[PDB]
Amino acid sequence: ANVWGVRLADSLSSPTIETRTRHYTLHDFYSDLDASVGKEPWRPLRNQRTNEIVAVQLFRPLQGLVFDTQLYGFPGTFSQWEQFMKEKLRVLKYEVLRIYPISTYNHDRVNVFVANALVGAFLSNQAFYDLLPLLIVNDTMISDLLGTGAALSQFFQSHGEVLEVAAGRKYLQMNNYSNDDDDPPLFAKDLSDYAKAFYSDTYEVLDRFFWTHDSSAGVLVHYDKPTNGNHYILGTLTQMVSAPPHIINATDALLLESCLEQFAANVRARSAQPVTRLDQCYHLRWGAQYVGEDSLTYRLGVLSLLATNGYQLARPIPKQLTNRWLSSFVSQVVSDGINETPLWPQERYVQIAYDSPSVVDGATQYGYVRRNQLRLGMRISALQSLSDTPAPVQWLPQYTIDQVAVDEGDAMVSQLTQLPLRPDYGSIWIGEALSYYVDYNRSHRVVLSSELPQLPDTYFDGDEQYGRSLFSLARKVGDRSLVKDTAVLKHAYQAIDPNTGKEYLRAGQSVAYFGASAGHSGADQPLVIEPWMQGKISGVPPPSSVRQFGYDVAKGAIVDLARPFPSGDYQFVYSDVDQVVDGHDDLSISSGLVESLLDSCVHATAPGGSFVMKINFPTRTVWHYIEQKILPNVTSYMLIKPFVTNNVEVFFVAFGVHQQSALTWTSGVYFFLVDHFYRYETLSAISRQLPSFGYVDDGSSVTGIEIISIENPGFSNMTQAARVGISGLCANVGNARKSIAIYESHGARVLTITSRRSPASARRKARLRYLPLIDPRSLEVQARTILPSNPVLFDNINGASPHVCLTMMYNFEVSSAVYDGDVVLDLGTGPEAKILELIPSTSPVTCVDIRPTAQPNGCWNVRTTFLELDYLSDGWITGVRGDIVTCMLSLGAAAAGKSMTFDAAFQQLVRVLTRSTANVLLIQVNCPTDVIRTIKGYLEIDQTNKRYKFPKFGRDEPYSDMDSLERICRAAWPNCSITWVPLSYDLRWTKLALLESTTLSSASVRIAELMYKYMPIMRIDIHG
Amino acid sequence: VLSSELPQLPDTYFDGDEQYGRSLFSLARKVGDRSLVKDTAVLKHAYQAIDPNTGKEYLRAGQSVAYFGASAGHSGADQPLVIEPWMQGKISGVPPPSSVRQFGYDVAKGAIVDLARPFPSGDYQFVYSDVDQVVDGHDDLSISSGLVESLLDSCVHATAPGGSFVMKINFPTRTVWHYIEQKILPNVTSYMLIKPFVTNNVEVFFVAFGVHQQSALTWTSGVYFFLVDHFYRYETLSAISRQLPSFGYVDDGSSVTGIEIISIENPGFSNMTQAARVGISGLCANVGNARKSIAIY
Amino acid sequence: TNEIVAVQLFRPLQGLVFDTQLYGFPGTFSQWEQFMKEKLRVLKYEVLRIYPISTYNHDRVNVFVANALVGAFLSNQAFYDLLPLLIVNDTMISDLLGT
Amino acid sequence: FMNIQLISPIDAPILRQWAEIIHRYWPNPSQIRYGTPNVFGSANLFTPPEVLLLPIDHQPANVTTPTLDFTNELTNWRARVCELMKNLVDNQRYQPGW
Ligand SMILES: C[S@@+](CC[C@H](N)C(=O)[O-])C[C@H]1O[C@@H](n2cnc3c(N)ncnc32)[C@H](O)[C@@H]1O
Ligand SMILES: C[S@@+](CC[C@H](N)C(=O)[O-])C[C@H]1O[C@@H](n2cnc3c(N)ncnc32)[C@H](O)[C@@H]1O
Repeated sequence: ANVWGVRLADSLSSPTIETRTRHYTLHDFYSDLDASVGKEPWRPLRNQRTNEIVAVQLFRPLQGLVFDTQLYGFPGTFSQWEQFMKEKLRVLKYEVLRIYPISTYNHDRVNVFVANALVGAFLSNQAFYDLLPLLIVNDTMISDLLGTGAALSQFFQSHGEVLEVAAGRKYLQMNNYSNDDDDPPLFAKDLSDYAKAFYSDTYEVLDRFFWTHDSSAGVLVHYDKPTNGNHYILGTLTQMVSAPPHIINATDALLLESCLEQFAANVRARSAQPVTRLDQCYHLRWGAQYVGEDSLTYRLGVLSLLATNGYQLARPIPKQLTNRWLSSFVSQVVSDGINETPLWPQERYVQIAYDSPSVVDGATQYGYVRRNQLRLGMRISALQSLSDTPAPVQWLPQYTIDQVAVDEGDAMVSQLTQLPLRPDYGSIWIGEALSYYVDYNRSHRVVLSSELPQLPDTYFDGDEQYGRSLFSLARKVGDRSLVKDTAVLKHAYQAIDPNTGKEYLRAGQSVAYFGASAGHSGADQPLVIEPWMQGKISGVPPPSSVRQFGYDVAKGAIVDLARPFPSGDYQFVYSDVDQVVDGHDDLSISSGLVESLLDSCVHATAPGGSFVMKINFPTRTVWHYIEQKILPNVTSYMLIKPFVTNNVEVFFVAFGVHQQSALTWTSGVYFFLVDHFYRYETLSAISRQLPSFGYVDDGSSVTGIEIISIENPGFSNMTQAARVGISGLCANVGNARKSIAIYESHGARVLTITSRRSPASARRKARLRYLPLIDPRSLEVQARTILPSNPVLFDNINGASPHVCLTMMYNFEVSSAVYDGDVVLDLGTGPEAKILELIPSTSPVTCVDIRPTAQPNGCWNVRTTFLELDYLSDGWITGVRGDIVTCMLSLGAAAAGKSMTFDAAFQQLVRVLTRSTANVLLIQVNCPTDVIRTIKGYLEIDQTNKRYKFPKFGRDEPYSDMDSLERICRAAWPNCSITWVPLSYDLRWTKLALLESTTLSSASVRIAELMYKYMPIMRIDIHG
Repeated sequence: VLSSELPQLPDTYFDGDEQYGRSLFSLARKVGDRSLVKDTAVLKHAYQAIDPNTGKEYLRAGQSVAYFGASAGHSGADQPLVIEPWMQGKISGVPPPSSVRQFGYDVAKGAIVDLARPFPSGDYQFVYSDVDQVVDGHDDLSISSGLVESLLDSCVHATAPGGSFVMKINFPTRTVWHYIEQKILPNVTSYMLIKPFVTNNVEVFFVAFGVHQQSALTWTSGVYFFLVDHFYRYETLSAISRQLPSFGYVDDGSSVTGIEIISIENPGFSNMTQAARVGISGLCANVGNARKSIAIY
Repeated sequence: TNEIVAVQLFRPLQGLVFDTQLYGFPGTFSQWEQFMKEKLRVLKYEVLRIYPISTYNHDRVNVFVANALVGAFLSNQAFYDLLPLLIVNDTMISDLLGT
Repeated sequence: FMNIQLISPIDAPILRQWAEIIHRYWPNPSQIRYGTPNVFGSANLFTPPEVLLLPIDHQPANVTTPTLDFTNELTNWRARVCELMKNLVDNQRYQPGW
């Protein structure tokens, strides 16, 4: 590297091959004075925002615009200006072709000075005719200027073998230019006289002139291939204004333009395109004994020396320059940190590197000196830039072998903390409700009212209300009542009653509705009435007439539904009003409203029909009353619970009212209700731990996000402090997903490391003593601009895949089965073993896989072990011992790799586990439990050839069944006791998915259940 | 055949004149996307024949492939340009895959990973390298060979065995050929080496088949004749490109090849002078009965 | 009509205590917001001249000095004496007491 | 006056353009090469020898018969000052009385 602002050299390039240039012909003079469409002496420049022409660039046929544009009088639009220039060049064209014939002067030379001053005197109307016959040059180039035809000091004056000219107006400002930073810069090249040029023969005569001439403002040379012979540049005190912070004079403007041109040429050098000049920089000659150290001209002289040497910048320069980027470059160059290169500018001669790729010292002779004593440890090849993307991209770390303290990582992340900012929340739960239903069976069992579990007594807590409000606010739906009513009708029209052989209900039942909210932003009724009348549910029969009741209707009447108001009796009624709003926050008044509302609903049912109840708060009186009253007088019933909100409500459905029947509650209903209250308790304990909806994160909670911000100067090997910071965030994050972004933050290129913390990451971070450190190379290679995004709490939007769901299932049952202080063994650990995140922090591992992993070896509190030995073999468990076997997904993987069956693989594995010392074990087998279903797009079946063929993973393996597994297991161990685990229908596993901040998309978890019943596991003790 | 018998890159490879010729060729040559052309050629040659184990073919539809070294800059569709047409089956000689992952430290959708050092990830039935050994290297044949070593080792250990992979090799050396013959050729079922050609270079595309099955299997003389003729045609076309002038030059009649024009004026239907007749006939003797065009204005 | 008849502003500017004649804002919301954009752009360039972002990446400020700075810049009332009091010292109010 | 950007264009117009005139043109330095260094030692100290800094611009004698032109620096300056004053009387919001 960083000279004052950083540059990315790493090698250095230069244009090697060179175009030798042609010279003037008068045929070419007429050709480019005729402003053709293909070529013309001007070229427009435009804005980068509007693409409107705000400046023009002109060249060789005209340079003599040194007079004032008030004297010239050009218009303001580019089209009128270019046709004006066309017709004035046409008039002067006719004049000069009058005075010179093309036939005799077909191929004779000219003074370019006389040509430019001729077109300038013609545009300024300043009596060009004395200048006219000096057009065709004599034997030499400059003696016609020394022996003057007419002395014209307004254009050029002589000084005794030294010619002074006033080169002006390389560019020309159009009036729509308004010093915008997105507008292109001008480098003070549009003023009257930005500098003066001293054309003469030899540098010795020119320096003998400079003995007497002033050299206050510095003098600039070109030294490579001058425009019209060897000369100098004498800038004046006119300054550049178009950079808003910085005000630079003329000489700094010219040197900055030339050095940026050399920076452009150093990138485009591809060893095949010869350019028009070998180098570009100017090399200040006599001002070094005038101005001194730590001046802007001196610093740009240093940069021009490095540019002539052939260095390349850090930031990729634009093709079209802007005042914004130019001022940013000037702010970077006047910053700090004086030098790291061994190079310094000189006045005696110019210097190029000993290993420079430029050949300009051998190309032209005078002025260019090769140096031998100065050497560079850098490379030779070119450099390329990477293609920027507007989206944030993922990154994955790789661990080295060194380690520092986790307290050092804490100190560095406290230094680099950018925690207090509000993230975007998202949604924890998308999709639809879940079918949780049970029917009444007559010959099933019998239970009593007092046996039923209830709501927990810690229901009205502020923390419970906090969790349920967090869940109901995080969850994303359309209309919840729409979802609930569609679910309850699709479960209501399923089975048949024992009296009639046909079905439950038919088409045209003349139904009634209770408790209409009637506010749904349009269609002022519940949103199922019109699609259910049209039959859009496609699993129901359409009714005949619909009446909506309740004290919030729009079309019906408003009636207190608790007190019995008699109305017309209908074959089917549907209650939807709660007992909370009509209640006054008491379980007693809630139960009493259930009593009265159910009594009115029974007495208004048109007997032989059915009704549906919803119950928010069931109590002993509620269950005992409905068992003593309704269950005798009903034919059949139904109780279901679709689930979009964390609540204790269920949907009770009756069938065949007012017929007596010996009928009580059953143990299947009991198991359903036990599991319902249990999954309520588990999901409430999940929602109690999660932070709120609209909070700000500060690294205080165990779950949440974390970001830090560092800046990277060039491709420099960055410091150990930032390395400890990034590796400490890696140890904080625990091998989860992370995204980065690279962008110029407000004048400096910044780096962001965006990911999320978890309690499993916390136990991982507490597991290891020292944190390992990472490879900086994977971050230091990137040179593209990764545009950032807002911080979101949830990366995933569409929902977790069912394979992520089964991985979460498996991780949960392994973490539940493992205990604290235990040696384990993981068969098929995968790329990164999640068993490090599952087990407690004090229990060691003996884990091994065929896949070579990159886990941090060493610097642990309790020891780890990582190796590869082709685990389906013997001899090694006699070496290393364990207590409990965890073989997840490696059975089918090894069987598909070795093309062998599950029977042979399992008997070999149970043989080498008879070699083992473990008493308990649990492995991932692939056994069908239910009748196979050939799940669409995830799991199809195969009867004969006995395969599965996952199409999502593109994977395939056989399956073995539980009786053959029992045969092999009892042939191995005559003492073992096997327990097949049931499927996690109580949703205990859901905390490990929620605390990792990932939504679920409940169709995926339905497919996950239907899949987990096709590859379960078991628990086998060696005793029993 | 044996490893030591193979001819190699010429030792005059890093010349400025060789870089001049290869840059002249790669700048004069006209394409759409070169990586598109190379990947279409390597897939059309990859899905041809059958392996000796299974009677059916090499690979099938829905292989859940992975990709390495995505440049992701192609003026739109920020990924290599074969992913969408190959997923749609627009090549019409391939089977369409099921899932595509792109890796490499210049991706847009995947993750950026040092591919030389082994980072373990999900194992896929087919992976495709396209990462060079130049950008990650530091202009040395030793570090080029070592990157070939490490990248091929990671590609072998992340192959989901029973599958296949494709390697590209810019700088093969004695260590490279000897290592792959002692290591991979035993543990592979079959292989393939092709070279589509749009640029004057020494790189080849090595394709494997049936990884992690032992086999007595070495190099053969047909591969030897292919490699001899490959290096020989590289040498001939480099000697061709070394003589041609540059891209953006001006001609002055100095080179042996190039253009020539002259300009004369013709007053009426006059029998013009002997001087212009000698000039036109001298340009005829200079041009040697090739095509020529005139203009009158 | 859903036409913009009033605006609400907050934390980066509060020092509009002077008279709107002295300020001179236009009547349409679009011209007013581009006018505010370009004046904040000019003062943005000025304050980024006088303070670098690299050294002052994460240092504090007086919100009072910030609001009075943008107010004195909009009212053209010689803000430059108020300018170097931007980055605050150890406490919040002692810089205001010792003026 | 140092940074012209601080002056608002549409809400300080005459000050803005007068500052633009001042930064755009005002007299420039120059030099004349007087004296001899041979017999007379160089009496200057800070400049190089026998040079004479002049606060306005010169161009030497085109001809020895002088006649009028307006294409010079001070008539240029007077013309721009009169252009400002014409613009100032042109803008009606300043004086409504004349
Ligand atoms: C939330 S709703 C059901 C709304 C609509 N069915 C739905 O599911 O979207 C229950 C309604 O019952 C009403 N309600 C409560 N107690 C009642 C009572 N004793 N008699 C009549 N209506 C009552 C409430 O006003 C409330 O609008
Ligand atoms: C030029 S490319 C191949 C381009 C690719 N075929 C495409 O279609 O865009 C090689 C890529 O691999 C990357 N690369 C080089 N060495 C690497 C390594 N050791 N690990 C990962 N990526 C690497 C380079 O950054 C480069 O983007």
